[PDB]
Amino acid sequence: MDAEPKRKFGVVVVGVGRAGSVRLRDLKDPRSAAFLNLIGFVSRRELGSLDEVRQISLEDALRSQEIDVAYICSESSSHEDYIRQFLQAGKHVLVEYPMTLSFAAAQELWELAAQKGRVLHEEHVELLMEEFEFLRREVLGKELLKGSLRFTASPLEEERFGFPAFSGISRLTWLVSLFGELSLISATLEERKEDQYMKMTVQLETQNKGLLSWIEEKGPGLKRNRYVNFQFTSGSLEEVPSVGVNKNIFLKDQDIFVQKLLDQVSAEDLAAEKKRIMHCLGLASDIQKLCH
Repeated sequence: MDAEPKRKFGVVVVGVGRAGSVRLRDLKDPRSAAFLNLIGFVSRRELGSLDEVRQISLEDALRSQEIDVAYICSESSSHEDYIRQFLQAGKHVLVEYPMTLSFAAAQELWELAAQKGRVLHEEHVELLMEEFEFLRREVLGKELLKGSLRFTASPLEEERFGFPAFSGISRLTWLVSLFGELSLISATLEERKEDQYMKMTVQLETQNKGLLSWIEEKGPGLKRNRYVNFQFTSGSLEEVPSVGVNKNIFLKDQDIFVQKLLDQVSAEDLAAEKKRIMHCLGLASDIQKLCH
């Protein structure tokens, strides 16, 4: 520490699986290096030294005053605990969705963040996807009669990554962002343990009663895929441009987090995002209750 004003925010990355490794790689990007600098990283594995910084203990990350920001990239089941501890320690926090696997817990963290005067940011890169922007432009001025969004992928351990409504909350986020706040009508969950198969089907309604079906399907034989079928009073939409993953999509999310750090996001925008985030976590929580 030194009292001469500094140019950047010091960052600690907590958990270094695919997401944490991408955040570390992204910290090496030039323009992102104008505002941030990696201080250390925390991991359940013995990595020791990455990008020239030493691995540090959680205790050490929490106590260090050189660290202004924590990127929580651990398994989802630990997100809540890590966010709580870092906000308690006075760090701004960026966390990959879902921020928690509990609505009431998320409420507590938002309150803690406000009390500590820290930024709490839940990353949702799905809203930065090129095909999502396409969809947003296409549904504009149209009225949804009925639609479905299905995502198929491989099995996911619920103990570590959450119940499917939480682990797949990015698909629900798409629907809410595209069509507004949704009414939960019903939910069912089919599971065939012998086949490692799971299918969650959720019926939702837009405010004007357009029907939406959200399906999360997981099985060892499923190709990772998204299926969109939106029927409007004026035409239908079943194809979205075929786009590959964008290596810089997390940097786009980081740009938003940095604007929040610099106090460059309006109170209006901050409130609308939190309201959407909490609406989705509340739906996921209730969906889980309905699936029993």
